Amino acid sequence: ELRVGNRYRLGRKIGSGSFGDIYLGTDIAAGEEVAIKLECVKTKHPQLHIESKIYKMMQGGVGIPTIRWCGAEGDYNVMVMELLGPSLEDLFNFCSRKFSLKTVLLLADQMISRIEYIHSKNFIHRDVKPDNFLMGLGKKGNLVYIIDFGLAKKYRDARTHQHIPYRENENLTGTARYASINTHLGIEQSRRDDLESLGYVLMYFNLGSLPWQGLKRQKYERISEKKMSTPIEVLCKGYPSEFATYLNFCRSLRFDDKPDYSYLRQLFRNLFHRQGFSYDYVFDWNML
Repeated sequence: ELRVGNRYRLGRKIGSGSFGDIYLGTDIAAGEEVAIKLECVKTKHPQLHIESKIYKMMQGGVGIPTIRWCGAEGDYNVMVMELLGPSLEDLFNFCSRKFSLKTVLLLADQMISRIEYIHSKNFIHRDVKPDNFLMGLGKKGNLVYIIDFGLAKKYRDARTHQHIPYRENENLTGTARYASINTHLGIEQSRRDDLESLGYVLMYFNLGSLPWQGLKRQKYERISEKKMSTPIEVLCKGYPSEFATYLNFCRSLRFDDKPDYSYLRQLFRNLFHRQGFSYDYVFDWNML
């Protein structure tokens, strides 16, 4: 009877993340299903324990899943996590690659806040993308959660807020489709880069696709050439100027700058209200 420590029965694979696979679990002790992350202990650079400490620093924030680091069982490090609902990439597909402007702005408000909270606890996420935001369950079905801290990194000192130095970091960490221009140029990531990636995620929702998507490491330069050759004003054309304004404000932030989260939220909130929408948490998937 294959269980993690007498408590959660292990089920089928339900996803991949950074640095391991995710499996379904059943808490016979409570009554809920859980997600179970497993990492093969045979590596010189194990990551699961580290990732679960970041989760522990983020507990109590809105939209942060609760986890439980259960240590090593033979060949695997185990971390039990709150099972949430579908990812935004999943919901985008239910909705046939179309989100209403209201839904995008409903998401923008929450995704900006999630990123702000992470930054408040001194980490940058480094892989902002639609698969790493999931809707909650039940009474939390209106709530956007952020997940996967396996590429996350401390960007400032916890007691003195000394920001990490500006330096060339030459590993592309994260998905290339949403990577900031600073990352394509080999610069260490900071808070500005999480938000620029959110800017691309938003326009991806609006367009259904990005101009650097289906491009035939050669492909990684192809994306970066195309991403830099494509001015912001062309990428966001035929959509409210606020998306262009968002993206320009992210690219113009200084490396160590504390982003103005209220400003970005207010761009979208004011456009939201001018269209007459109400923050009622009725997304496109709430009308089937």
